[PDB]
Amino acid sequence: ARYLGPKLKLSRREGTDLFLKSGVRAIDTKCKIEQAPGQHGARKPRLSDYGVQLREKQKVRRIYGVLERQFRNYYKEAARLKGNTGENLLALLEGRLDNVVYRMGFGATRAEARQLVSHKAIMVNGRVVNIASYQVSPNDVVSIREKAKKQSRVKAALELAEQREKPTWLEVDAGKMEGTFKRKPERSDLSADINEHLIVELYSK
Amino acid sequence: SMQDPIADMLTRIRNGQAANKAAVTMPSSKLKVAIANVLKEEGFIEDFKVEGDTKPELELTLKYFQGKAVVESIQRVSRPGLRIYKRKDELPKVMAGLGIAVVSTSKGVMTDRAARQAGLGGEIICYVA
Amino acid sequence: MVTIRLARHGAKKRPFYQVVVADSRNARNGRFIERVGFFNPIASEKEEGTRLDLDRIAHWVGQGATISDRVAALIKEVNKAA
Amino acid sequence: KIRTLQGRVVSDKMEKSIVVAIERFVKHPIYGKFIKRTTKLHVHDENNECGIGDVVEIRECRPLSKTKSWTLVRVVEKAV
Amino acid sequence: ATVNQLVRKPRARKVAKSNVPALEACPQKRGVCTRVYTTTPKKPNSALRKVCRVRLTNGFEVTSYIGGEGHNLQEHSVILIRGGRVKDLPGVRYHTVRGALDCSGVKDRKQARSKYGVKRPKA
Amino acid sequence: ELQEKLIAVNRVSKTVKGGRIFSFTALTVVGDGNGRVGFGYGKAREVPAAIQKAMEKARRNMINVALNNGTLQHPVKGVHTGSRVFMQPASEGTGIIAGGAMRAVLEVAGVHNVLAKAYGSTNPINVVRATIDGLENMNSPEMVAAKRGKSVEEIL
RNA sequence: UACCCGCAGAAGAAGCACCGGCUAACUCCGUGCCAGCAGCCGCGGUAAUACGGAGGGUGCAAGCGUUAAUCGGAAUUACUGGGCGUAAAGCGCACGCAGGCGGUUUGUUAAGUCAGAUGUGAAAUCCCCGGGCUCAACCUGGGAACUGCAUCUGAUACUGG
RNA sequence: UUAGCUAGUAGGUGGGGUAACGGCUCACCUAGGCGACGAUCCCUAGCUGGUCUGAGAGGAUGACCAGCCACACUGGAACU
Ligand SMILES: [Mg+2]
Ligand SMILES: [Mg+2]
Ligand SMILES: [Mg+2]
Ligand SMILES: [Mg+2]
Ligand SMILES: [Mg+2]
Ligand SMILES: [Mg+2]
Ligand SMILES: [Mg+2]
Ligand SMILES: [Mg+2]
Ligand SMILES: [Mg+2]
Ligand SMILES: [Mg+2]
Ligand SMILES: [Mg+2]
Ligand SMILES: [Mg+2]
Ligand SMILES: [Mg+2]
Ligand SMILES: [Mg+2]
Ligand SMILES: [Mg+2]
Ligand SMILES: [Mg+2]
Ligand SMILES: [Mg+2]
Ligand SMILES: [Mg+2]
Ligand SMILES: [Mg+2]
Ligand SMILES: [Mg+2]
Ligand SMILES: [Mg+2]
Ligand SMILES: [Mg+2]
Ligand SMILES: [Mg+2]
Ligand SMILES: [Mg+2]
Ligand SMILES: [Mg+2]
Ligand SMILES: [Mg+2]
Ligand SMILES: [Mg+2]
Ligand SMILES: [Mg+2]
Ligand SMILES: [Mg+2]
Repeated sequence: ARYLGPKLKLSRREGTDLFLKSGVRAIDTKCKIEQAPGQHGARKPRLSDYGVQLREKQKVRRIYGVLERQFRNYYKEAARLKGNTGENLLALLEGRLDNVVYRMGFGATRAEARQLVSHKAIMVNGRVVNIASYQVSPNDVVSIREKAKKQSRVKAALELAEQREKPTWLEVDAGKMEGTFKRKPERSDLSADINEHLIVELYSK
Repeated sequence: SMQDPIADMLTRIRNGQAANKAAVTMPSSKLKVAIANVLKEEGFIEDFKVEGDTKPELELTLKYFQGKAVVESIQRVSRPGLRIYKRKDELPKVMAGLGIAVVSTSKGVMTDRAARQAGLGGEIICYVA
Repeated sequence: MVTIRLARHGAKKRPFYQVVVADSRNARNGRFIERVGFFNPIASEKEEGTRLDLDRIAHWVGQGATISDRVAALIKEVNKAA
Repeated sequence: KIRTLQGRVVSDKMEKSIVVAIERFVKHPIYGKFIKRTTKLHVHDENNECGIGDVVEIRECRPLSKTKSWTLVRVVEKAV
Repeated sequence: ATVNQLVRKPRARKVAKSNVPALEACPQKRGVCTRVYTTTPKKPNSALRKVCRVRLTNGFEVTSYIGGEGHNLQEHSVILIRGGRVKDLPGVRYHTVRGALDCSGVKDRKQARSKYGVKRPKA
Repeated sequence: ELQEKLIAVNRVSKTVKGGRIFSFTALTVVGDGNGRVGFGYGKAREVPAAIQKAMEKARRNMINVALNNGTLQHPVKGVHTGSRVFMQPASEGTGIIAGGAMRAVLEVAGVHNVLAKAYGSTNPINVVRATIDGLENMNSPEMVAAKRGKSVEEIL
């Protein structure tokens, strides 16, 4: 129920970086980021209208690491909730626990942020939470717990979080290895290359 | 036969607008004055006038803006072959509220917007858009 | 006769009881006359796990409806908390 | 104050009993047209006082017969 | 189309018959092979389609195509048809399930391997 | 600044004494992300030459569409020769819900929230004419106020 | 039993379909109208991106395909929402009963219609706002809804009497 | 491409009968009753709250849960 194959192969198909590695080494060195994977990778075929709607949805899934049946259910919830459907779709992805661990920089990658969640190393409001897709309500604290506070990869990940842009809707305390999900992010707070309208048109056949 | 006088009124408006006629005349009625009352008030025709004693003739002075016609579309909704009555919650919004639906209510013939503010529905005479 | 009793409506291993008024010949989860509240035995802290419309319960008992053994415990526990 | 209905009298040949056409006026559930629907009821009358083509006003009572559970109260428009 | 005409005579729909009537709204039906043979197809094609006439269990006598290369099919053999017609054969409306109750899987087939009842080739 | 989309390319023919002569047709539509929309239909012996004739005619004969914020203003209908076309103003961020050739013409039209349905023949030449004809007679709350001689607020 | 704590070590845990167009994803080698494919269009006659294997890729994922079945797309029975000169489609023409429909004015009626209230429309379900299981599925509180029907009180423009 | 159906049938009177109204039963009297707004006949079928689909209107459907109904080897009958 997880993707376990090569990770830059996903970034090579999408054509851009998906932040699937920690960013220590530059991504253009580890792979040909401008060439799609495979034997026929040099050719850029005339991608169809269904292709650009699929590649946009396959971009956003491969960023967060969500399979299709669960990502379909986020669309059902985002269309059910009031307001902009596409913005609610990103607001549900930003509410995942393994994203909050990544955005606070407690894990270097989102997969490593997922494993810290999955191996019972995260406490949310004092209680340990084991599910990666746990929704994090606003005004909630979320911390590295006591036993995994002495891990090497945790404080090494806080180092890599300083190279990345600091998100506005959080408030992290790198000494205590905790944070506070202050509010849900605005659409303007996230990346601007994601055409969320292409995903909404895809699940509305 | 003249099965429906009200659809004759709307068709003489519609053919009157398309033929660039200045005025359109027709036999008058108690209901046709109340419809021309709404169309003058809501701004679609310039003026109406009823003349004569034995057989009164209702004359409509049409309205033209920037050369082309003001009344873009006019349709009969409730007709003698198939009546349409709506409650006050299910009153229509013609052209998303830009057009009007002339509705016959218990407090006389009025537009659909005034029918909601009066808090009671009735029979939809026509869509004017 | 008409009675007032519990009705098992929960998940597996986590019960939840609707206290209903029913003719006693009906099934447990089946036909009932009036739903007069609920009871939660796996009720957490800081939530109500017992709420009984005692005006309706005293109305049916005045009509002669009987009370179950567990309901008469819960009518007592409401009248000790309140 | 009491529930009552009206309709034409279709036939009166059997004694102490008339059959009355109550013609309700319902909307079609699909097409929206208003369609006249006719309901025939066997109505008990004492004294055989009604005729064919007569309008009558009836009320519901306990079942007098197999097909008859209705009794008139009064008559309007008796004549031709 | 007049609203009075639809009151008197409503819009009647089209009861669509099923082009696999012998299955009788079941997904598969067990049959017994009556005659195994070959058939030449329609005019744009040219082959020898391996297709068998089958007495089914419910009593019908339908013919059924045998997919894949090679078959151990005989007369008096108990197979399982599933429905789905071959276009280029006149009158063949059913496919045998390869790998069901007498029929063997296709020898040495490694792609679309589950459509022919062939196990995963272990290294 | 005028974004350009080709909808469909098509190979047509013309039989002469020597045999069949093939040619190519291209249906392109342009737009500025606002009410200026315009389509073109070019034809030549070669596919890159045909799109260029289509893009050339599409840049002139533009038409102006009184949009709302990011959507239409009232549910309008448009017909041309096989294609009665329904389109509808929609809520914020529901996307362009439109079919085939109609998707390309509304995307360069600068709308972002439509609920569309193409009835009748879905031939791409006539359905792109039916939306342009559908969008052109869509009128604003300002246009109906000056026409009827009232304020915008008396119309609501 | 849930739950919690300790141990040990990446160990004990990935497959299925598909890649001619629709339809996301291509090359090579066998094969030679054969063997075979196939939902439709159609592929195969010696250079097959369509058959079989391989490499590669794509979609899914403890599932994946296939078949059966229902609605959808189908506005392709069209009430919403179609047509009938020539594409399927105006009876050969007419009179006419039932039926549908009906000019204009006033009065009256309140049947239709409209409004309000009451009674009812079991609970569950669906929806909304919450609550509870580490989350979700699930469970649950309150509400809306149940577009209906009945009775009563009105309203009188329209339709009927 | 089922158009006629019905003699306890339709109604009345009286008797009987049931917890109770009633052709429910019986005698007698009357000649009715139903039907083109589909009687009768034939084929199919448990019904509903609902479920599935659908933007909607609709279509399809009645497994689980719940309400009502029917049946208990088959055909009958009554007792308590
Ligand atoms: Mg799963
Ligand atoms: Mg939404
Ligand atoms: Mg306790
Ligand atoms: Mg395959
Ligand atoms: Mg295949
Ligand atoms: Mg067509
Ligand atoms: Mg492709
Ligand atoms: Mg050859
Ligand atoms: Mg070859
Ligand atoms: Mg293919
Ligand atoms: Mg269909
Ligand atoms: Mg349909
Ligand atoms: Mg047609
Ligand atoms: Mg001909
Ligand atoms: Mg013809
Ligand atoms: Mg003729
Ligand atoms: Mg005739
Ligand atoms: Mg009149
Ligand atoms: Mg009147
Ligand atoms: Mg009334
Ligand atoms: Mg009312
Ligand atoms: Mg919760
Ligand atoms: Mg309910
Ligand atoms: Mg009148
Ligand atoms: Mg008697
Ligand atoms: Mg049966
Ligand atoms: Mg539809
Ligand atoms: Mg048995
Ligand atoms: Mg028995």
